[PDB]
Amino acid sequence: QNLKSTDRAVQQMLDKAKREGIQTVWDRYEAMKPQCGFGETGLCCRHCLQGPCRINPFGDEPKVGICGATAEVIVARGLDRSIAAGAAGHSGHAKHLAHTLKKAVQGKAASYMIKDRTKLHSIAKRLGIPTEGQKDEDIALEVAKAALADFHEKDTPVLWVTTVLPPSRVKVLSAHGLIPAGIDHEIAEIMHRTSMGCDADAQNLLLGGLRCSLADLAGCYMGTDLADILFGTPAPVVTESNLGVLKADAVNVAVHGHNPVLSDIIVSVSKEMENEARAAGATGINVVGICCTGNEVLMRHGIPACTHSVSQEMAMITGALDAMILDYQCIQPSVATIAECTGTTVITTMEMSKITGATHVNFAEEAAVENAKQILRLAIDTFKRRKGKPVEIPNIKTKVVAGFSTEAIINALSKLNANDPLKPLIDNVVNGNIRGVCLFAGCNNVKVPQDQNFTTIARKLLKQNVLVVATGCGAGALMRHGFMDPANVDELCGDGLKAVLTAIGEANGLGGPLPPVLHMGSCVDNSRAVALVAALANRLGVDLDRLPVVASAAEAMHEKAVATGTWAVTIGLPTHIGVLPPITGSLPVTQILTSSVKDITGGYFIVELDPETAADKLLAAINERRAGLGLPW
Amino acid sequence: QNLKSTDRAVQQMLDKAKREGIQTVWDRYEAMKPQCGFGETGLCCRHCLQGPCRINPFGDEPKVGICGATAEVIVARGLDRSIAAGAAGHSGHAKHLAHTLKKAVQGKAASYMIKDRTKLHSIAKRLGIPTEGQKDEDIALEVAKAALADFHEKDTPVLWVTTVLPPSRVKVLSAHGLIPAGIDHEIAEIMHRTSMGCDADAQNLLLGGLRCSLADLAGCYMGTDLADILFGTPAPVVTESNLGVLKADAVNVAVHGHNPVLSDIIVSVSKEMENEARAAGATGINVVGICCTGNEVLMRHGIPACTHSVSQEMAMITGALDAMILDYQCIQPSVATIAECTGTTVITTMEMSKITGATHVNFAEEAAVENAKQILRLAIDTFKRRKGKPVEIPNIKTKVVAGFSTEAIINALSKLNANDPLKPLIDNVVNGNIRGVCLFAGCNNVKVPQDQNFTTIARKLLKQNVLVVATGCGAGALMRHGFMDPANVDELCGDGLKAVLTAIGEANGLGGPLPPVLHMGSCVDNSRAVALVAALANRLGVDLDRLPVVASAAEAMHEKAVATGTWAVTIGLPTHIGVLPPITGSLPVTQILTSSVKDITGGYFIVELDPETAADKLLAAINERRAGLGLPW
Ligand code: SF4
Ligand code: SF4
Ligand code: FES
Ligand code: FES
Ligand SMILES: [Fe+2]
Ligand SMILES: [Fe+2]
Repeated sequence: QNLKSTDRAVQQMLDKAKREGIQTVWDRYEAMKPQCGFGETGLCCRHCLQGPCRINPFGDEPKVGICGATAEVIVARGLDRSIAAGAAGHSGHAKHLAHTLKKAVQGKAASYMIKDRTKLHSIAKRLGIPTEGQKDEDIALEVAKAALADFHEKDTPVLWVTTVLPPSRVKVLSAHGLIPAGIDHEIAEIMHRTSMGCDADAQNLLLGGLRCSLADLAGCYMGTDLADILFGTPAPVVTESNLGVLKADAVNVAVHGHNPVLSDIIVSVSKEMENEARAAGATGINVVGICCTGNEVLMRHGIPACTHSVSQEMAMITGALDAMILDYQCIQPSVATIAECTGTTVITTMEMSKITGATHVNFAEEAAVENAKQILRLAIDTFKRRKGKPVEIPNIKTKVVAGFSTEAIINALSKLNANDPLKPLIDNVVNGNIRGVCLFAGCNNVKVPQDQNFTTIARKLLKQNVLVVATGCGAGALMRHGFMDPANVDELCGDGLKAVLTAIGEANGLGGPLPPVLHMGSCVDNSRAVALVAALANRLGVDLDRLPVVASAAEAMHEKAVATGTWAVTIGLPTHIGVLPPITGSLPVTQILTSSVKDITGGYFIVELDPETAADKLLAAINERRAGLGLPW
Repeated sequence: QNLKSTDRAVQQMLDKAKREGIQTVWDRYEAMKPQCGFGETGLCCRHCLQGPCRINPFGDEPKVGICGATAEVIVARGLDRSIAAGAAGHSGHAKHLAHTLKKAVQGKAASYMIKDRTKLHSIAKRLGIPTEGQKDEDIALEVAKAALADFHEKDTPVLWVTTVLPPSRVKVLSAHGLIPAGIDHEIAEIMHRTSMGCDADAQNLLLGGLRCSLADLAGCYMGTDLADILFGTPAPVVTESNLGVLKADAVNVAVHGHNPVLSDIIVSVSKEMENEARAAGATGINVVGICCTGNEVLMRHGIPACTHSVSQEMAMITGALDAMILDYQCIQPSVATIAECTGTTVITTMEMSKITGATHVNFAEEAAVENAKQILRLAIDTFKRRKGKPVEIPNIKTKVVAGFSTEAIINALSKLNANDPLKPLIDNVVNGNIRGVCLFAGCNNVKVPQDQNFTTIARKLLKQNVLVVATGCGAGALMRHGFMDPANVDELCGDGLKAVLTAIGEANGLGGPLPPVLHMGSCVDNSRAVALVAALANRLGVDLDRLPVVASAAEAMHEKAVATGTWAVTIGLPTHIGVLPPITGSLPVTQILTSSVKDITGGYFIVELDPETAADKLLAAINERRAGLGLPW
């Protein structure tokens, strides 16, 4: 099973699924092999009904599409559509939160309120919205209308791009025509230009993709901004992760998906229903996280993380998961059929994301508490049914310190230098105690033994004194293998990095270091890492493509991950991807994305499936950036 | 060659291309066979990097996607994305025209003006915009801002849906949640819901597709509305079609693509440059049309149509095509490589639609006349080079009567009944002289011998007294085979239909009938057919799904055609498609689209590749509608 996942609790559930004859994601993978090489390489097109068109990577015909589309065009068009799909997901989440905030401050949704008024005012100031003498509710209404305006064309560009990146970066992007005009505008323009008989020049197509990737960035940054207003900005928290956070004696309820608009309410209401759950013979309601909605309540409330991404079915295989409460994105639709075998009540809550065989509870912000109780009573009913059934919860969990929003990181640093908080970080970059910064991001992927790339690469970088930050299911991978436990600093970290982590931790009254890896939140919270990196750029007076900062989507899967890797390149970062995107069928596209884009944005992709080699390549990238700054390396 | 195209001028150019070794669309098709059956059936998914996933139509594994997506989900998600792509194209065209109108009335683009102020005021009234005491420029500014607002969410739904369909139809659609909230909003929501781990219920997915198809309808109707304001509403015109409209002695310039914003200006400026073209030894500039931008200048100015869709390369093979002026959509990118062999200057003009190897002239509405001269001087230079080269223009053309906008049709009818113009049409439906109405729409497709389905089905329907209207490359197919020539009424038409066509024609002072088929314009001008059909619904007090009206996308290709077929179903029409869409891999999806959707919208798809069988099925559909109205059939 270790060839499937390096997570020992997942291995145990894989053995249980095997002997119970429950098909898993890995079984469905094996049944798909060998996979189609045309699609793997990107040399397939179904953009009109003359297709499917495919092109032989090598050999004889077919060499070209029926309409005359070249391999270069076909590959670029497919990639563009994946970027637009990802942008649509992140920005649909953000749009949902914009409407929730508008409703909250119009008196239409009383379960929701402004919890972070400091963040509200700072966002308003960044956007140019006056706050002087204005009521919070009116400021928030203006912030929500600005969020919504950024979806369409108007007399300004997308402000959740142009107000979050340094002016020098905006200038470079504007010169190349890369600043988005409107989030949904760009998504639709991608779909138009990539339809049959439209754009057919690889460079032109790919510049459109870079622009649409900044619409994805805008959606991420908007989603984080609005979620912090509504639910509070994360601060350091301590909790646990992996399947052993489930409890046989409790009603186990997993929140799974992306949008905390629901999950945050579930957390509160589950507290109120403790007695209504004890009367059923439970000890309480034990809310646990899966995927990014789990990260959201982990960062804000310390809710323990059950599992992530590719291994989500394994939470059900324990037999102890009484409900799985779903919104949208990254939910394997298999959970609906597995639920029959495992006794789990699967519940969907969003109109545009249903699964045949699941129970649907329409959620409306106006009824949030009402809906939460309806959902949690179905969970309690399910716990009652498994009275006296054995369960198999692996007794495996890690300790997790998290909650490192950019504000939290700056506050932590400010204990060392109160009026120039970024300076102690920069000081230790210059003196070599911190070699550079690596963000791990994105998914797991069934093609890669689960977590293997994240942990192999992180170990090499930590030993070389790289400051490692993580989000999404990259944060999930590292947390489940001990990388968010300060007890593991001595083992994992180079002496320079250990010295900094200990200095900061002890100055925040800890008697111990910060954890080896800093958890910066959900996938939309990749925007927090952008906030930190742009704040360092502004303090140093240099653009992001001169900083010793890199990113790794080490086991990417979702179209969202492709969009996010692309905006990391577009804002100036060397960006590793550890699974093959469908680009190898065109050398000219590959050369643009891994080489000549450097001349446009300063970032570039590093496509590398071997994780030891990837770690070497990321270190070289960091160290080239150090050299360009005149720093030893 | 008759197995490739039924167009004899295309057959002649196919022989020339063969002996010159110029590869064509049909050669590239043959080189693609056998095509992938997974993609043909819709049983392939590449929506994340765990894929490609495919499902065997029959047999053993694979049976399901890696994430657990069923055949039903995979097929519905692929279809939804095609609908969103089509909507993006039609509505991107409309958006372009909204910005052009705004610029024109702000004094930013003096080559453009309000040419149809009656249409402007009628549109304003339909939208609820006051006109009483307001300047035209201010009315138009309000109309353009309303067009742009319909792309995003706001306090009203998409008005280019809710103000163009009868209230009873809107009510049915609203009850099912099918009215779009915003055009780009719906496109983006499609892309989100169809991404990995989101919507996974075939009915839910397909209802989203129906809603997005009405966003495509809104884009079409907006594009027609704005283009009529700017360039004039079509009235009856007489011209010619097919390759023989090219002239060896002239500078032949083809306008190709979709948006008339450019082409309309080319037509005017080419008139001004006649002398500058005679000085080069031409007789003049001979502007000809390809695809829908050709239809646009055909409908408004009588510009002759050179060719359409699948046969576009053949215009270049004559050797006499000095320039091909491109905007976007439905342009085979092969034209750029063929141009080297044929001496043709291929010019692109829109930033989001370039072709490697073409010459790019950035077009800006503010410089329109300037750009037009630059482009037309490159054309003249190319004519000079082919001095003394032989050309092979097939001496094959048809006569074409066209320009039947809905206003033109109503005015024609009003000669028989001035104050109740729709009544003579309804009278002849009731008495059987007109059996019903069929709209032919959409493309040609290399899978189908060119034009064969359109002409086979049209002949059967005309002999049965069906009133046939056509747009796009369906209009192109029929015009090139004589169906727009009144001289062919006796041969083609049933006695009842001939009697009506003659009665109307003679009352419009013609001494002859209307043509056998009424050309209603470009693809966006399918909206004109909706205007006519909704006007008949309102006069009769019944919804569209009780009228004896059907549609046929007899040789569909483009994602736009899929979107348009879907909104034809959604507004209540039996809708034939004559090529296989990628749905046969899921029986449940097929049954929804061809059967149970009747219970939702009253329309339905008729998937039928044999054209004689298709004509029978369309007649049965018409005659079932007649019976439901109590009419003989
Ligand atoms: S757009 Fe061109 S390459 Fe793609 S399926 Fe259609 S003919 Fe083939
Ligand atoms: S979304 Fe599911 S079916 Fe599609 S490629 Fe990814 S794993 Fe396969
Ligand atoms: S030929 Fe396999 S992805 Fe299309
Ligand atoms: S397996 Fe051929 S279209 Fe994907
Ligand atoms: Fe996520
Ligand atoms: Fe068209």
